[PDB]
Amino acid sequence: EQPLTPVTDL
Amino acid sequence: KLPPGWEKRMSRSSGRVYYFNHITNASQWERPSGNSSSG
Repeated sequence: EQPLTPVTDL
Repeated sequence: KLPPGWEKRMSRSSGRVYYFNHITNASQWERPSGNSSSG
């Protein structure tokens, strides 16, 4: 997603 | 004590924190057992 915590980056 | 070539790195630029294998190139938040579920 857009506000990126990177666990599910789409 | 956690595995060789891993570290914690920040999220959003300014938010919280991911956990990264540096020698492989693998981004997560979660522990490979060398430090466990609690310790």
